[PDB]
This record gives sequence, structure tokens and C-alpha cells, in this order.
Amino acid sequence: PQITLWQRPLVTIKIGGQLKEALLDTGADDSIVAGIELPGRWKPKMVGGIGGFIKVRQYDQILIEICGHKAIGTVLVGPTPINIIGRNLLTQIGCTLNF
Amino acid sequence: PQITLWQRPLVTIKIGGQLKEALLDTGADDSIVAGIELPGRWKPKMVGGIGGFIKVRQYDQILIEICGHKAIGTVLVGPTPINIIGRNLLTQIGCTLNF
Repeated sequence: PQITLWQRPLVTIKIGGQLKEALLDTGADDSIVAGIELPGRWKPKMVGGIGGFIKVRQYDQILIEICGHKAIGTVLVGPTPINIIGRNLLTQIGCTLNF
Repeated sequence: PQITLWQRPLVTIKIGGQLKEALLDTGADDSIVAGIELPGRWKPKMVGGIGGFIKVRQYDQILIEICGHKAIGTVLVGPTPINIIGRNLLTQIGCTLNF
């Protein structure tokens, strides 16, 4: 689809059996989700933004479905304000910025 | 132009006479420029980010030429690490997200 940015670009995701809303974030290299009790083995990652820092758990090869498209990447379950689908999953679904 | 998200969407902006590079951020409602000179008056404003909240100065009607395109809007000058061009300017230039 084509999303006009006058409205926050929140889309629906299905991850590990849970359904939650996530914002497509072109200014995010990584994807961060909160409240998703994910299975498996996890590594660390200290990721950062403006404000500073946040401690997240790095889970790899997690199946995540973004508005009907499936992609497999690195999902950081974190203490974030909103769910973020970063570029690492946006490239998978073929997301482009146009103007 | 169309931007592929494999690499960060960094575009050149001409702001207040200065040439700088900024990130086209769909997940940003506001634009923030890392501590640079902008002449005049301002309002306190504070907005949230992942891992925080930062104190910014709300400057209005600041001209920005985002990749030759002119746009006049709100630019916050603050302690941010990366310069962001949020939806308040991306809507003006007609930026959409596509997949």
C-alpha cells in the first residue's frame, strides 16, 4: 500500500501468536517490541536512541507478520514507548520511502 | 525520489544558512536538529523518546530545504544525537511509505 504520513504509520503485526500494533519506523535500524513473551534463547544488546539508553533482549529468527507479509529478523523485546518495526524488517517486506 | 531502506534514509537539508544531513524519520512526529544556531524566540516543549524525555525549544516557521524541496515548519533545537526530519516536514514534501 501507500501510507500518507499525516497519520502515524501504525500497522498490525502477528508475532509468536500475539497480535499488537507497530509503527513502521524508517529512523530505526532495529525492531523493538514490548509485552511480547517470546520463546527461545536470547542474547544481549544495549541499543540506543535520543534520550539515551535502553536495555533490550535480542532474539534472532523470530517469525513476525507485518500487515499480511512475513519476514524473519531480529526483534528486541524492550522497555520501549511504542512498538517499532525497524529497517531490518522493513527491507524484508520491500518498504520504500517516496517523494 | 524513491529511497530503499537498506541504508539509512539520510538526505541533505539547508536550514538557517547551514548545510547538514538529516534522517527521514516516519516514527518522528517532530523534527529535531542537534544544537545549531537558529535566531529568535521560542517556547519550552518536551517530548518523549525511547529511553527518555528531552527538553527542546519549539521554534516555528523555520524554512528548511530538504533535498531542494522547501518546507516551512516547526524545528526543535536540542540535545539529540542524530538529526531527524519528522512527519511535520515529511507531510509537506509529500513523503509516503510504500510496499
